[PDB]
Amino acid sequence: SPFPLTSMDKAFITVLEMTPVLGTEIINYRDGMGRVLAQDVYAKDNLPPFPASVKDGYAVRAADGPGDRFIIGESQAGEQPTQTVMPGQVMRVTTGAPIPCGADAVVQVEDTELIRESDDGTEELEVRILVQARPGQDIRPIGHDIKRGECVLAKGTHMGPSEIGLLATVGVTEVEVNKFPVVAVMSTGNELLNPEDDLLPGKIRDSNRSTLLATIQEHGYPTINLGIVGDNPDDLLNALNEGISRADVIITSGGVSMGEKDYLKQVLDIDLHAQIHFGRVFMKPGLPTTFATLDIDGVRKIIFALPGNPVSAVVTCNLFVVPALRKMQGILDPRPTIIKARLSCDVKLDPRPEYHRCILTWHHQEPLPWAQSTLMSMRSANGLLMLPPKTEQYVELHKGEVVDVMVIGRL
Amino acid sequence: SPFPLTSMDKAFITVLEMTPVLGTEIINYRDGMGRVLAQDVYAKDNLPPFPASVKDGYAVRAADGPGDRFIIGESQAGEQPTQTVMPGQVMRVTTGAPIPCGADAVVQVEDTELIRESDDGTEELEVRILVQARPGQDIRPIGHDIKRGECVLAKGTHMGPSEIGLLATVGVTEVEVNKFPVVAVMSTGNELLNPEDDLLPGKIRDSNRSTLLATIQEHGYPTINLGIVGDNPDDLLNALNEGISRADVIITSGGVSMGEKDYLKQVLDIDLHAQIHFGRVFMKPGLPTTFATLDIDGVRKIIFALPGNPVSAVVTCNLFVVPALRKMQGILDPRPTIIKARLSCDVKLDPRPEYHRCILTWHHQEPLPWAQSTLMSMRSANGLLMLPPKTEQYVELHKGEVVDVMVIGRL
Amino acid sequence: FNIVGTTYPC
Amino acid sequence: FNIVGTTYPC
Amino acid sequence: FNIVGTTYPC
Amino acid sequence: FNIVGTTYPC
Ligand SMILES: Nc1ncnc2c1ncn2[C@@H]1O[C@H](COP(=O)(O)OP(=O)(O)O)[C@@H](O)[C@H]1O
Ligand SMILES: Nc1ncnc2c1ncn2[C@@H]1O[C@H](COP(=O)(O)OP(=O)(O)O)[C@@H](O)[C@H]1O
Ligand SMILES: *C1=CC(=O)N(CCOCCOCCN2C(=O)C=C(*)C2=O)C1=O
Ligand SMILES: *C1=CC(=O)N(CCOCCOCCN2C(=O)C=C(*)C2=O)C1=O
Ligand SMILES: [Mg+2]
Ligand SMILES: [Mg+2]
Ligand SMILES: [Mg+2]
Ligand SMILES: [Mg+2]
Ligand code: NA
Ligand code: NA
Repeated sequence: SPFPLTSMDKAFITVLEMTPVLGTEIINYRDGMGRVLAQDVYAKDNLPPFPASVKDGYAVRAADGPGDRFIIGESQAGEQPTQTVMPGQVMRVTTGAPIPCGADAVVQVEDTELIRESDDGTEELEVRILVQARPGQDIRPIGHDIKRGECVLAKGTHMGPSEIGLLATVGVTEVEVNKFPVVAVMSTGNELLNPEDDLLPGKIRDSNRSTLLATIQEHGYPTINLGIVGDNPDDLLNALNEGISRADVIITSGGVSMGEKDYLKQVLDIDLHAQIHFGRVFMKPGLPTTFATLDIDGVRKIIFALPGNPVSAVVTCNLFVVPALRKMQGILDPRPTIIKARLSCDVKLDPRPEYHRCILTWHHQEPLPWAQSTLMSMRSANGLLMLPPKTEQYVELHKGEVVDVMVIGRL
Repeated sequence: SPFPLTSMDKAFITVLEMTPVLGTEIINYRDGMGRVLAQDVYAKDNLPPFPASVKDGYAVRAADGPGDRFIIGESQAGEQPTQTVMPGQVMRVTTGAPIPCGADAVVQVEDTELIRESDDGTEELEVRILVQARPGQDIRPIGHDIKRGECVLAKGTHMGPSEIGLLATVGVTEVEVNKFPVVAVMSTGNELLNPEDDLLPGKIRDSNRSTLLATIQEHGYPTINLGIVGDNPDDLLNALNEGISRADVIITSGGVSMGEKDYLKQVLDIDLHAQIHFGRVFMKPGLPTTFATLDIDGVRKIIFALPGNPVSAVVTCNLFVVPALRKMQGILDPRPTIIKARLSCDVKLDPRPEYHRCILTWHHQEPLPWAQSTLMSMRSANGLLMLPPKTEQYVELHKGEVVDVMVIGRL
Repeated sequence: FNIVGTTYPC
Repeated sequence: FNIVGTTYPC
Repeated sequence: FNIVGTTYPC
Repeated sequence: FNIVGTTYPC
């Protein structure tokens, strides 16, 4: 009995609903890229922790107004000054240096003229302040940027470089994050050879393992190569058991249609005792796409049995697998980014929703990018065109018409 | 003497023109992600290498037309068949199995009915072919997809997962690519502490090293952490010499304005004998941004002395450093992707071209994303807003107006 | 958001 | 392509 | 249709 | 202005 055709919407929501969120671990902040915080992060110090000059210039008393001032010393970066500025006096300051006691404003060097220096020309002695400073001018008070006790990053934040910098700033060098999924990939088929092999009669090289492992690695997840498994139930069960032991997620390709030696659904159900949530999807390509869960000792393993056809395997990996992995690593909304683009070519619509790799390109002062289906040879696919199902209204789309494109590449 | 203010356009083209393309190396195909091919890649075999069924069904003689046929055996994946189909006969085939001699079309199982099998139900004996096959139907002839001798990937291709899969397909497991730049990063300043440090009087934690190293790592390039260097010329020269020895690219931050202990431009020029191409840029932020080259024994080293202010450092790293690194690793057009977006807020224009990190978001059936300047807390910046310089015409931009945004994040 | 592609009404 | 931001005329 | 002017949302 | 109809490029 073939599995029912599942709608694309039901298949997608089933994957996101049934996929678990992994547990947490503590990592070093420098390893945080792409991770999601599983804790709020608080500042234990003020930034700045002293009142800090915004400018190279002089720390003044604003009430002194403009005029000729004695320079009593310098506040240099990294040193707490010892002197107090009294009416009629200033102190040289650089950007980020602490404001001495008695000063309440900074005048930038451009609003001054130097009168007298040392014979050595090594120390400034007297400066003319040309402006009326507003009290507080060109000073960052204590805690201006960050206050001690302030939550600087919330749980659920998907971190990039600026978040790593903020953790460095506040000295929070160890953070709780969700784990990344470990993803095991196997290919299936008596016809497959390794990429390293010379061909033999009746055989081809396995490409899907390489393309799927590279797709998963591109997203920063650790992988396990489970090799090529023959079209026989004992070997497939042994290979799945190894995947279940070593990984959070198992991806197979091939063996999921209704051919004589397409064995994966029987093994998953009868031999492995997994729950197949769907075994066919009304989509083009990807009709035999299969999703299963296996609950062992309160851990949920995820199994994607993708179609053998290489184009089908990479398309379905992008539609179902990548969003699942994003939910497992803690991303709150793991759905892919969908943009609007202009079709570069007429297309006939299928009764199934249809998906095709494409390259998005932005032209001069055009608001929408163009989507060109796979010098364009020099660029990798960065989109998956998402064509609507044919209706009595729409049977075809034309060049220039606006379509949905899922981002799968950096633009 | 302060360096001249360089226009943003001149500074950008100067970086791309003066940056070298690195040499080549041979890598394993599985390490190819993000690499650029430095050779054309040819197929040494046909794909498919035998005539291959598109379908699960039967290899027939089209000239026999519809009717009741003797099944003489099965062509299974991975096995070269030995039998010849004669008029009145067929052979069972699965998808990707070789077409036996004497057959010239495949009829899919849905266009057939089984009559007689074995008592064991193990072998099919006679099938009714319900359709008139077109000769060649549902067969991929030898070389249909790829011909022996065909160039499958050109030099200059920036590889992603599908290109790795194609290399696996054709069995080209070793490829010539451009090297990736090794990028050394140092921070400068007597006020800086490591992220791991508790604060001491007058000091702050170094954030730029973390944020810049993470920015470079995000793009897949190897890095070298050169630590914190004090505000003194001997230490800065020693640290630059170490960078020059260990890396292709040296990034510093701080010490590039006109403050008393801002020493980097003097060291680069007088002590290191580098060529400073620009030392100030008419941009906001990033006024003191400095770019230098150093030619040693026919190798060009690249030095970016970025501003100390953390926001300035990350913005300038994205504008100048990342495109330079893309040219060094062989990308033919290393410029960043610029998209059009709608401003989420009114903005006053500066006389300088102004740049600010933002988050791009696509809303339901809206052609243009919105750019929101830095649940939005849960997302990392993925754009740099590129605001035009103020003119007598435009002094301000309004919410909803269309602006340029540089992609710096996966969308 | 929908995983199935839609036609554009503007 | 320009590295300096532009105004939109449409 | 409205006789009072409206703002544009696209 | 043209009296002959034109195609739209945007
Ligand atoms: N690595 C860093 N991390 C954090 N803040 C920094 C860093 N380097 C410099 N700063 C700060 O940036 C500001 C400018 O520093 P400075 O060395 O004067 O930069 P520049 O002279 O290049 O403008 C000061 O407030 C300084 O403390
Ligand atoms: N790893 C792979 N690399 C390349 N081609 C493959 C791979 N796995 C399967 N194929 C090919 O894809 C087609 C479909 O394979 P099959 O196992 O029947 O997939 P399914 O039954 O899931 O549709 C066949 O032509 C097969 O040789
Ligand atoms: C939309 C604005 C824009 O500049 N382009 C690129 C092509 O520019 C040609 C049109 O310039 C202004 C007149 N114009 C059109 O031709 C179409 C709309 C429009 O305003 C865009 O695509
Ligand atoms: C452009 C098309 C579109 O659907 N949206 C989102 C808002 O949809 C509201 C408008 O639906 C149709 C009528 N309409 C406008 O309100 C504005 C243009 C337009 O055609 C878009 O932004
Ligand atoms: Mg197979
Ligand atoms: Mg099959
Ligand atoms: Mg400094
Ligand atoms: Mg300075
Ligand atoms: Na398929
Ligand atoms: Na700056």
